[PDB]
Amino acid sequence: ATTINASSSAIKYDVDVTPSVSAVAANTPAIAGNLTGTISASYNGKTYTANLKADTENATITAAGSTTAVKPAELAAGVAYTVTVNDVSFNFGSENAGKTVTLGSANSNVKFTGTNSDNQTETNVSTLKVKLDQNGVASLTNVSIANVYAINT
Repeated sequence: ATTINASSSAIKYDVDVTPSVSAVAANTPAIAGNLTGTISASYNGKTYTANLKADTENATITAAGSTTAVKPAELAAGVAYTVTVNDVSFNFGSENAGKTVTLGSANSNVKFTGTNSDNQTETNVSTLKVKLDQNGVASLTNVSIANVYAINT
């Protein structure tokens, strides 16, 4: 360690997490809104697709003011939504067992909730230092992405 750092986070992270979400607004003569997407991570020049606990009700959309889940069916154009994906994990493989890594995103709107390498819960943080398990898996309580807009088509 030879590098001056007055911030809590290491240089500013070695795993770039990239959620790609597509929100489609409902129509007012009715077209049901939809929301779909995946989560990708870069690590040691490789891309990895995130694994989820469930294929159903594995994420929650919220408008501001309210913790109340918004039906994908009744998304509105022009409203800032936050998407909170639960029980996210990455399988970085057995060759990466036991490595300590920092998760971050080049997207400011992305936050993480999970257990860090010092075994503390952190909520809605821009970076999380985790220890990969004996199989090279990183587990997260959730990943949030803010300022998702449903597009009118």
